Amino acid sequence: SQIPASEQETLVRPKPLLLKLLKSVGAQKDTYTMKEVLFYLGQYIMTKRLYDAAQQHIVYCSNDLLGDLFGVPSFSVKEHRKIYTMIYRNLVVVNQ
Amino acid sequence: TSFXEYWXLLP
Repeated sequence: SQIPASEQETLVRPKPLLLKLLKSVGAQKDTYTMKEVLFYLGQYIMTKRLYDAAQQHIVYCSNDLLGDLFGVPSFSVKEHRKIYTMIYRNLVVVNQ
Repeated sequence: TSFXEYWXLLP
């Protein structure tokens, strides 16, 4: 397996619940880069209006597909490493 | 700051 050119270019296969979330906002494929997963997660949060309207780094997701995948009722976008580890639990790394 | 600008700092 070749090392990805950057972390953003890591190729991944979302597990079934994350895949369901991605398809709900229009994703069509089974394999994605990490960058693509992050863009689709952002789009999910905006289209479902999950962010606090006044303090927009706070996301509320209790019992949403997203809260079920992350295991939390809310989180801060500023917690970069916590968000990455929550995402990583929901996918498998693949070749290329 | 917009949620879109906060999230853009992840990737």
